[PDB]
Amino acid sequence: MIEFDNLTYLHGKPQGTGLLKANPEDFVVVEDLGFEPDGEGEHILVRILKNGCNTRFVADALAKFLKIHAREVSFAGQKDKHAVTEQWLCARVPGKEMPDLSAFQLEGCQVLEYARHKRKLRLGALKGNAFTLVLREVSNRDDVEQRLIDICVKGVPNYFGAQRFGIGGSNLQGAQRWAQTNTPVRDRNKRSFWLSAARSALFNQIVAERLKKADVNQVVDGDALQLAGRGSWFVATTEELAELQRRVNDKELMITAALPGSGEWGTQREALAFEQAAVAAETELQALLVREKVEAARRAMLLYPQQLSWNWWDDVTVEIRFWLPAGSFATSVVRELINT
Repeated sequence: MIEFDNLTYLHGKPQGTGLLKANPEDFVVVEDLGFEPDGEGEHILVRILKNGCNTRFVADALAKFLKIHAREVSFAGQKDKHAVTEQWLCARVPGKEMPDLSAFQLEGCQVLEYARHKRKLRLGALKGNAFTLVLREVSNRDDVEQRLIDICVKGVPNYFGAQRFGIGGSNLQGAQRWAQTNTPVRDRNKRSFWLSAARSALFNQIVAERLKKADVNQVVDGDALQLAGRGSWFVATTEELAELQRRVNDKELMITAALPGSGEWGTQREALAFEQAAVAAETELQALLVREKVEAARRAMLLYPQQLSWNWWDDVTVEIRFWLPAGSFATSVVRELINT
């Protein structure tokens, strides 16, 4: 299987280096939920700002504070710990008059808002995130500048960031070992982290292979094209290629790569044959996803950062900002700018 650092580049491997997350303030993330609190219900939405903590370390703190089950504290996603991130949490609390979250104190954390909500926070159920990053000690300003310019137009591969595979890659390792046996996984949490790592590694490999073609953004018969900013996708056909290619070039449609799983992958004919061949050796991982009933899905191959702007503080320091949809990583953007 293609290792993360060997994943193909769209713009080619950078010709310079730089420091990422030298300090928490150098990496700012603001979650974009997409909806407002219901204002009522058995749950309590809590918007927080943390500096050096992980969504779990804060979800547990909010758990002990409310003296509730650490499992009743949901969230849309897990923001990096080595950064200043703002995100929403959600705790299922009895009809008892909402607690005093203003009292909830924690080093590096800070409550900003809270209100009653009907349901919990489904993981991945958000619109996107806003990032503000500072790259320090950039060795090749000219290279980064040109790459930033080229990305506004062409985008970058929508690879799953490394944190998707756990520290040291433990999540992918776990998935691989479990696939070599049939011992049921008791821990539902680990089950989720491993299944996710498995399907995410496969998606990355397919994208890495597709990027080896002369024209990566060329639509072929059987491709599964997804409407920009939506889940809906449909299959391309020979007679429609010309018209479909025009919409892909205009960024109205995104060519997708498969997220292997049970059921049909989505692509057909030529596109499907390509996707199957790209991960043909990963029979065990595929069998695991299928048996655990993880439905196959589609994911945009490319990623176009929205509102991409930047400013150079000096010849070796640049601040960059952009908005990414749910499931996309800032590291996938930085990967194409510098070598860290």
